[PDB]
Amino acid sequence: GMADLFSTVQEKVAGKDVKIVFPEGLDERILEAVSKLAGNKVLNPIVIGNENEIQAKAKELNLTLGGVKIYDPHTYEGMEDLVQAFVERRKGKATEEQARKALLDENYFGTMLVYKGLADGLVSGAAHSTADTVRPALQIIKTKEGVKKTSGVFIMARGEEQYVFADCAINIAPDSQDLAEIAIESANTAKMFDIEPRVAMLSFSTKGSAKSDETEKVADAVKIAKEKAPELTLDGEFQFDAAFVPSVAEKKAPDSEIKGDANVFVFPSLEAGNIGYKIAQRLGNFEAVGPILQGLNMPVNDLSRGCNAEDVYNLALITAAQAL
Amino acid sequence: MADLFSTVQEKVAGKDVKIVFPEGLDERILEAVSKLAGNKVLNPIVIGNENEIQAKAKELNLTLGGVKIYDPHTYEGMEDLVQAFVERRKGKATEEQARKALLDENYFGTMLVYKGLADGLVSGAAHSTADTVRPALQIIKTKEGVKKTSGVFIMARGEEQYVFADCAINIAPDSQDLAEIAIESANTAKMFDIEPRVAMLSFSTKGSAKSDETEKVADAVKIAKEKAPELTLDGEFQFDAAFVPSVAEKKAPDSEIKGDANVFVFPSLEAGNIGYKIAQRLGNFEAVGPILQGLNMPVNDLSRGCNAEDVYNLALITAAQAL
Repeated sequence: GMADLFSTVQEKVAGKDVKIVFPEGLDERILEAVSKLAGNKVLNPIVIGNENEIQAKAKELNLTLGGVKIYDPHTYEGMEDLVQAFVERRKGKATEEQARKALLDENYFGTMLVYKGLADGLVSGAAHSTADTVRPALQIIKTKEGVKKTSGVFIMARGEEQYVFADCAINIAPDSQDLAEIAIESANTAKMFDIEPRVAMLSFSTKGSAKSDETEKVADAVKIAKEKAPELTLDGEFQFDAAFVPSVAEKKAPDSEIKGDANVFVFPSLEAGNIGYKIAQRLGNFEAVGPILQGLNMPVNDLSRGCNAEDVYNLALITAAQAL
Repeated sequence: MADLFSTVQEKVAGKDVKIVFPEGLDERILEAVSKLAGNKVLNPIVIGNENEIQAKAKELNLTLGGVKIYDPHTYEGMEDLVQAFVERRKGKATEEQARKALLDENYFGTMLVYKGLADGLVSGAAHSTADTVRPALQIIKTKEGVKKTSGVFIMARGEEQYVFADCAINIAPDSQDLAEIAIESANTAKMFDIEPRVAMLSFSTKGSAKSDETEKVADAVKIAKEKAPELTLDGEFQFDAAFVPSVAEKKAPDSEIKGDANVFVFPSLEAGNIGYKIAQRLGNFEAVGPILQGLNMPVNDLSRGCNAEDVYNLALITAAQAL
C-alpha cells in the first residue's frame, strides 16, 4: 500500500551514493536503520557521535557499521573551517566562541556538514523536539529561490489511493502568501512520489458559499498561486466535498479545473491540517507518512520521537530523494 | 445510522409534535410532510397558498392528509403576531415593518413557533442558512445561559457514533464560545442516547505547543470544567489522543479522556467543517447535516438541494429537540 510507494523512492535513490547525516548516533532506531541502509548499499550514511561509544552500542544491538562513516564534533578536522563558515553565515550574530559552542551540537554539526557539501541531507528527530531540528535548518541551510518558509507535508496512502496534505505540522496560522506557497511547494513535493499535481485549497465554503476573512484568505491565496504558477492545476476555496467527490464538484462549482479529483489538499490553518491528516489516518484507515519538510536548499527532515526503526529508514529514502 | 434515527423516531412518534415547514411549495418538503403525516409520526404545518400547494402536491402524487396549511396573507392571527413581533423587536421594527416582515415564510413560521402555535421549525431547502438562523435569533433566542448557537453533526459508521462541534455556524470561536459549544454539544448528544465524553481539539496535546491557539482551547477547558463539573471532558488534545487509547496514556495520562471521546469540539470553523467532511468522504462515515443547538425552541437548517428523506429525518430530530 504505502510500502510500494517507498520502493518507488528507493528506486530513484539506490546506487547514487547519496550521503545523509543522522545526528542521533547513539539511538538504536538510527543505528539499525543506518546499519541496514549501508548493508544494502542504498545510500551512504554518516552518523555523529563518539566513535568508541557508537561502535560499542552497535555491538550490543548485534549490528555492524559497514559502510557507515562516523564524525565526532570533538575530533572532526574541519571544525575550525566549519566554525568560520557558521559565523559567516550568521552574519555577525555569532561570535567565534559562540560558533564553536554551537557546532558542538549534533544537529548543528550535522547541518553544517550538509551545508558545506560534506553531506547531502540531514535526518534527525528521534530524540529531539521538532524545533531543535528545524532551527539550525533555517539558520544555516535556508529556503530556496522564491521560498520564504518551510511546510510539512504528509503522504497519505490507502491501497491505490495516494494524496498529499499541505502543512499539517510547521506553520501555525499561514496567510494568503504563505498558503499559495504551501500549495506550490507541496505540488512539487508530490512530483517526487510520481503523483500528478492537482491542488485544492481547502476552506469551509466553496467558491463563494460563505464570505468572511477566512474564506478570502484562501481565495486570495489561489490568486497569488495561479498568478505565480500558471501551469499548475489548482483552483481554490473548496470544501473537502467539492475537492474529493466529482458529483459535488459540478454542483458546488463547475467550470473549475478541479473536478473532484484533487490529490494535493492545502489546509487553511495548522489546526485544520493537523486534525485533518489524523482523522484521515485513524478514521479513514489511511497510512500516514510523518512530516516531510519542503522548500529548503538542502534536505532536512524530522523524525517523530518514539518513532520506528523502519520509519528512520524511509525518511532517509525520502530525504535522499529530495537531494537527488 | 438509519437505526440511530429509529431511536429518535421512537421518542417522537405519537406525541402530536407540531413542526413548521416554511417552504410549502418545495417537493422535498411536500414529500416529507406527506409521509410524516401519513405515518402519524408528527403533525406537520406547511406555509404558503392553499390552492397552490394543494395543486403542487397533486402533481407529485401526494395527499396532504394530516397536514395543516397556513397562508401569511390569510392567517387569522397575523395582527396578533405582528404586534408580538414589534414587542419582541423592542422598537427596532415599526408596525409597517413588522407586517412586511411577517409575510415572509421563515419569519411567519418562526413567529408561530414563538407563540406556541408550533413546536419547532425546519427550513433551508430553498433559503441560505443565514435566512433561517436570522429570524430564529431575532424572534426565538438562545436558552438560559447560552449566548450563541452551534451546528453539530452526528457521525455514524456501523456501531460508531460521534458528535462534531460546530462545523457550520460560528467562524472564529473564542475560549468562552468553545466552552459553550462543548457543554451544548454534550447535551445534544444525550438526545441520541450517547454518553458524553468531550474532547476539545487542537494541534497539540496538553502542552505540546504553546501559542495563543492552544491556550484559547486550554482556557476553554477551564471555563467548561468550572461551569459544568460533572461533564466528562478534558482538553487540548490532538485527534490521536482523543481517539486512540494507546496515544492517550502516552501523550497525556491522568486525563479523564482515555482515547475514548465521543464528542469532538473543533477549535475553529475551518477545522470543524473540513473535519466532518474528511471524516465523511474519506472515513466513509454517515454525516447528518447541521443540527442547531441552544435555542429556546427547535429550529433547523436543511441543505439546499437536500433529500426528501433528509427533510424527514431533520423533522424527527427537530421534534426530539422540542420534547
